[PDB]
Amino acid sequence: MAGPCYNPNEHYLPASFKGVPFDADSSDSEHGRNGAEAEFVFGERTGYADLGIKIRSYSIRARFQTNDHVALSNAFIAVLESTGPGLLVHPTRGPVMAACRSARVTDSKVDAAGVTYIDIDFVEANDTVTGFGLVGSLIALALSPIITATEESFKRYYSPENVRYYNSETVIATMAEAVQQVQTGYLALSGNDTSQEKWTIVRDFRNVLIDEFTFFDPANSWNVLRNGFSYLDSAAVGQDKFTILRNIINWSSSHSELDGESADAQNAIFSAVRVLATAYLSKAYMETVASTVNEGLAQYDQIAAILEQEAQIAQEDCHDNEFFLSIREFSVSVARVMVNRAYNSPALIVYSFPGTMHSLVVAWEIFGDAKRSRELEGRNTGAPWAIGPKVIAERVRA
Amino acid sequence: MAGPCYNPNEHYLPASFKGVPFDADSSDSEHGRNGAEAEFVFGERTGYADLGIKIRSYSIRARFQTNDHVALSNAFIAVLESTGPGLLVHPTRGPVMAACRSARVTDSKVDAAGVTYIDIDFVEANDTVTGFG
Amino acid sequence: NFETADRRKRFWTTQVAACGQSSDDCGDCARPGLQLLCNGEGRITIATDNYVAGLALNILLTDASKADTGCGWTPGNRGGFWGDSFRSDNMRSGSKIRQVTARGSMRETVALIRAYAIDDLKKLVAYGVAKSVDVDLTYQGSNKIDMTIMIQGVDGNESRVGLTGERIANAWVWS
Amino acid sequence: NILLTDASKADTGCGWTPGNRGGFWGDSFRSDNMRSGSKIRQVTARGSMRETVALIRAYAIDDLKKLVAYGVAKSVDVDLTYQGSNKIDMTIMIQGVDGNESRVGLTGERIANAWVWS
Amino acid sequence: MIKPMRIFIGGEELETYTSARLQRTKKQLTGSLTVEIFLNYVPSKPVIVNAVRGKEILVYVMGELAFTGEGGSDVTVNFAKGQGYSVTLTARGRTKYLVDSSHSHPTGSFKDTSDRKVIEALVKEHKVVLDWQGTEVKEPKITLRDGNRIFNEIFERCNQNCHFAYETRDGKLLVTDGTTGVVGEDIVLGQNILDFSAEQSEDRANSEITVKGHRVAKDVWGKNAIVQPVQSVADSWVGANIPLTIQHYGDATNESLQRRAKFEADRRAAESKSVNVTVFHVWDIGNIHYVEIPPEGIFDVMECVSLTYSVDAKSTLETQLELAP
Amino acid sequence: ALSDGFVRLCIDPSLNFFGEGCKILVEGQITDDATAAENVVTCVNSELDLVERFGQGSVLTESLRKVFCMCKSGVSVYALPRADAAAAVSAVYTLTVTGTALTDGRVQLYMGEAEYSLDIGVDEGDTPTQIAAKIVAAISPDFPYEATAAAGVITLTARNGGTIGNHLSVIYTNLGSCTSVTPEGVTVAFAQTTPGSVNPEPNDYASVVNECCFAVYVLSSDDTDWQENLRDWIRSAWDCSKPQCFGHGYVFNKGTLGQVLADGDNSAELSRLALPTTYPVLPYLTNAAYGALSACSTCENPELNVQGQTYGLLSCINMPESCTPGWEFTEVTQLQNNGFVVSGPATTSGQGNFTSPYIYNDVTNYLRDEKNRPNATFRDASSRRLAAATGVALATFLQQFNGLAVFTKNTNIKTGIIGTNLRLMLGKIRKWASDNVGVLFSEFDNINEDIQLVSDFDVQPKCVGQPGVFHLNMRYRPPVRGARINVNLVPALFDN
Repeated sequence: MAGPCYNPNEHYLPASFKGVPFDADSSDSEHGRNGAEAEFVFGERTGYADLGIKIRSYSIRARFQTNDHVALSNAFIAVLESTGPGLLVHPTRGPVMAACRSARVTDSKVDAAGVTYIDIDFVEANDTVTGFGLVGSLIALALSPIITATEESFKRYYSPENVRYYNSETVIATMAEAVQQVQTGYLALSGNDTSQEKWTIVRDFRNVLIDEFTFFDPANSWNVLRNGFSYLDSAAVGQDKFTILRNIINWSSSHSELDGESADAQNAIFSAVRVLATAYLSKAYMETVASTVNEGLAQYDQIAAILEQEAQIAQEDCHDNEFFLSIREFSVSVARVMVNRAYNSPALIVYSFPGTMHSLVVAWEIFGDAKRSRELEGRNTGAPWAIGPKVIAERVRA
Repeated sequence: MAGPCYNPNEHYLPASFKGVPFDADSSDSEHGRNGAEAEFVFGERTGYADLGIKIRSYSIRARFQTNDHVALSNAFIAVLESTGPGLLVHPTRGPVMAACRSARVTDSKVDAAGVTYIDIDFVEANDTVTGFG
Repeated sequence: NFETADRRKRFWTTQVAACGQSSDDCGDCARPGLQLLCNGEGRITIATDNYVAGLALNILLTDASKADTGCGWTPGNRGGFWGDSFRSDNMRSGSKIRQVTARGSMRETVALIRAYAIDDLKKLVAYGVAKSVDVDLTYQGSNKIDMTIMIQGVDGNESRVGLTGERIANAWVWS
Repeated sequence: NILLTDASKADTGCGWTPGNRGGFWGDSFRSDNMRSGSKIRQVTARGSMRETVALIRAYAIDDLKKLVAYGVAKSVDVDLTYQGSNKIDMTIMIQGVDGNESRVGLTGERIANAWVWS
Repeated sequence: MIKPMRIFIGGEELETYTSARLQRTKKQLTGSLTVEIFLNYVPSKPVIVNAVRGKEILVYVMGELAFTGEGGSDVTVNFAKGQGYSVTLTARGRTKYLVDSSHSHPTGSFKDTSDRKVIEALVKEHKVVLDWQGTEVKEPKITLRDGNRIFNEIFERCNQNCHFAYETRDGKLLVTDGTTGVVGEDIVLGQNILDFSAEQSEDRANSEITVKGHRVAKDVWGKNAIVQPVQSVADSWVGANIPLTIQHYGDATNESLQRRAKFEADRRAAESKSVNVTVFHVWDIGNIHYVEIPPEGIFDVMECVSLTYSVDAKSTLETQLELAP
Repeated sequence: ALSDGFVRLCIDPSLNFFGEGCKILVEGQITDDATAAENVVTCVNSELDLVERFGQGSVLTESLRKVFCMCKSGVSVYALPRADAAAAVSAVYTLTVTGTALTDGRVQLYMGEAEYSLDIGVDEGDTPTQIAAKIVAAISPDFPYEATAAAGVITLTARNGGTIGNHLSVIYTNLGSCTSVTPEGVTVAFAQTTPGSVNPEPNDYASVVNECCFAVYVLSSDDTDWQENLRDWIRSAWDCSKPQCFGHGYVFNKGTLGQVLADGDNSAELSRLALPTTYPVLPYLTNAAYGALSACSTCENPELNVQGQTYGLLSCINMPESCTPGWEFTEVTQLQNNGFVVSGPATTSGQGNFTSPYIYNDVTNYLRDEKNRPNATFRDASSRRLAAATGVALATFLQQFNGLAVFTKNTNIKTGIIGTNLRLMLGKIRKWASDNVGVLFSEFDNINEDIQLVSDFDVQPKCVGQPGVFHLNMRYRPPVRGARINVNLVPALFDN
């Protein structure tokens, strides 16, 4: 070191392991990274890849000089042989958890009597859970809980065979209309399809509506409604479903004008359809990239409002307490994912340029590749030759 | 050792093996613990799993200087080759049970006449029942 | 839409001299705490300025978990915070500057105190609030001693291009 | 063109304004794995003037070396002489070739793109 | 650390299992096991030899049962001039007598019944508890071949009804037509993987499968019994023409033709997307997991098909899986 | 002193947080509404305290706002308010709206600076000029001009008297074609009707800034006499008759090329910013931004040059691109050769689009010398900062000889005595001077001749000198920041 003002006791930490102090005499380490370098045949170029951090290793040497050094030495070995890893205070690398891997004890009675040396070889050891890891998923929603929750509520009230007889016809007619709405939606999405399954699905829809007794059974009514939506969801992927689902939600905002239990048998159809449509609409929003943080959050607010309205209806007079709990839990789950998508899907950020610039130049300056300018079209307004002076672009994560 | 009041004869035990004394000249040992270090792929975190204790091992060196060293040295080899393990009084590790694994006897007639060295390599050996559990 | 797209808000923040200063024969010291702001018709509200500075105070003025000693501690004052068992970033809250012990001459003890201060405020970079921190400590006499902590912040909107490092996340507090 | 054009600037840790990061936006389409411009204006006053001048020469050679890579010239070398505080000179030598091959048994190779014959 | 695996034989613990390996596959009729044990000998002194060629065996993984012999169905004692002297053991499921015993059916040909009522009268000669959760099928004729092993006939009859036949961890026999539905872990790359190897082989896929077979009903013949019972089923995933045709071994019924056809489709499809994974530290097969390998773009739900726990004296704990959708 | 706290440590943090290692003084005029006392230097804390303390829309308030927008932290600000002259006149401008909006649309204006821009939608077709001219209700309060909203015409009267309010040029929308539909048939005319009359000329800088050190002086005025007084004060600060309080001043001059060149009074203590006659931004705003940036907010390192698009970027100012460069290149060179600071747009962009300005050369107004010889010793601004740093640094180093025994007649020092002589003193100084090469000095041409130490007994005649007084003579050169080289190019058709 430089200058004669060094105080080694002030810069080197005192060694230890599992709490028992000991005197250190050396300090090493071995870091690195795992590569996968590859060279091709007859080629003048070579490649490379990255495969994660390489496990570290430490080595220390300790000296004992005090009387009965055998006892201190012979008593420190009993700590190294103990089970499991423990904290280690490296002289220079600070506290770190390790696990002794070997130790050579050297001693003599004539060549070197009164001093015992011991070389150690530690290894980094980070604790891990036992079920070969356990992690959570934050890339998709959970629709099985809400759908099953809706099934119970719909089955609880919709019972056309018990409503007063001069209202059964009206209740059934409403159900037929509800299915028809799904039929219209599906036919619009798959217009250009010509597979052999489209004919079968279309025939299935026609048969069910033509038959009259199919809707007298709560079990049959629910199955058609659920399955019909499943075909609708898989008809197309992405933005194609926005308009179709919004129309259905519009149709299911009405409220029955009958009285007593007969009203419940009709409000059940409206409430069940709207909740199902909202859930599938949320899934549709998750198959597209958020154009902007402000736009991405505006989409979420549109959903939370609809779910909140349903919760109030289901809890107006303890009409269905269990359904109210299910709706509330689903809404927070939706928020956990929709907010994350808006703020973290591409991780957008606002820049501050000193003046308007072309899209091509902006892309090159920020990222370093003019071919990426295609991404700036959807986020920033203004002509391609007048983008700025503030630009919304992606985070550089070199 | 610190201070000039050390007394080596008071801190080092007298070596032995199967009851026959011999003069020790060095004392080493090896301890450790078996690990299962594992590093994932594309990951920035590693792991570990303690999976048992490691078998010890001792190495000693003996010297014979007294008059007529060949008789004592040549008679001590007949003990290291005796079948089975036996008690060993390590100079610093105390009494332990070990079985000799090798021994190299060095000697000369012109380079060094009158002293015989013999290196040894012991291994811990704990008795086990024969019915495999 | 309007360029003010960042909707993230800011919660309460501890502030220095919130409850005034406590004076004594030795000197004058601040008494940090929450700040109340009043309107023209009552309707008091809490202040939220200087987020990073407030966060730094929380780190320094809170005891962290004490190291095992072999003799033990009473369950009341083992240190730390019971809420640190739920966080996932693999860190523990608080600081250990108060756990130093008189070792060697006074010069060595002061040097150790500086080492702990850096090792505690280093967490600020980990969270991403600030891009760098450094503490300069000077010893000038038996009773007079000073220490200054320097934190580096960034602006809300990126202006420079081609940074060697990375733009700190959670920079919407712009400090 | 190579000498009188600022190439991409090295990262510094404090950053540059987006206007003058250097380089040319058209370099992202070329396939020869090179960048346009020169970096002879990015030197900094280091040590005595003799050291700074030596560094300037190093950058000049490192930039004009691209001429051989394109194949326009078979060799280039710059001689720089320091005479005093205010008088400095630098001469750049560029080697050319005739349009039609005339010699046989060359150790190297006939530079491509020699139809400019210079 | 709290023993993540404990082995039991006949109620006396194995305290010297220097190695272990436990496998459980869904594409067979019995699991397996293998334990290596250190044995000693001292000359001119007494020794005690167990050498029990049969007894119960249990394996508990992290305080949970993971296998059930019965046990000690094979014993071998290696030996060497050098390294050392040791012993080895082996075990299989409680049904390991079906896989090695020829049936002794009282008569040898059923008159008219369902498959379930047949599987009960063939296995209950050896006291093995069945665990049925599928759909019963009624057929007019069943006659088990003379002397055919038990694991042949059950496998043969359950192939045409899309019934998976595999053993549970408790010692029963489970016949299922689907997944157990027990959701597992999200095996994410960069988190717990150690190695992987995906694959997609076109040599084991067919776009069009056709099934044929005569009829045996109480009174049917002629055109309705020979040329009528034909059915075709298509996959539609492979975009090429690779026709295949199969012959049916039984009393053909239009419903049964498709069920056999679908069983082949599931087998072929799974065989064309086999995956392997290693997850380091040491619940059940047939579970549902999530995977993530962007390099090959795995973003689809997965279901395990095989499991394996392996240990070593030098601390190499591991675990392998064979996923397939 | 915590009673229930732990034993070993007691933090005791300070009440506030800042360094105030450097200071900046902003001088300007205020309005009647201001509560701050006139001609008394006061400290400024933050923008929340403004307006009330310096009036609404006052010249001083606008200048301060930009100063805080640039030096967010790291510098301490001070203000020196001034009052209007006895009989100052206020300038008046007229903006007449004519025609009737035939279609729905929007009207947007740009005046003075981007912060004052407005955008209001014309209600609908068939709205006469009377319903129009609602622009008055949309103009921001901070604008230094008062809008009256007369019958069909809006009048702008300066809120401060004097010549300061004589700099306008408006950029407008409703005369061409625009997607933000310009209400067809609506136009606007711009004209002036009364100029400013009288400026104040305070001459009491020795009483209000008597003996306080200020790093940078900023003056928001264009009166030549006012600027001249400021320069004279700075000279006194750098004078040799007393301990020095170093500093620098920033001022601006506006007009045609002939007028601007006539203000170059060889001021080594001022940096005169030159602006054209049609600058689309109020003058003093740009000057304040340059001063704030050049303050310790950037110049904590004396040798740093405030130039280029990376360092000399006045980010806090936005102005649309002009149809003509304004300062023609043949004129830019003349201004730079005559010792003026010239600024221009940072990024070339479409005619009419928004940009920001930046500074070409950071150069003072130094020319010629005391003996009338031409040189460039103080040409660059950094030279002044480096000279001040050298003076302070050198003085601190020499403090170690205070109270030290000095032997001059018999140069042998006895054993055990603590002292020194001339030669040992000179040797120590050379070590300091040489070691600082690359930080404050360039390589010395001859270090053996540029440092001399002489005792007072060798300068004064017999029995006239004093015991223990020395004279130190030194010469130095600041670091070089340039180089020229010849590039003789020889494309040679091959011949070995």
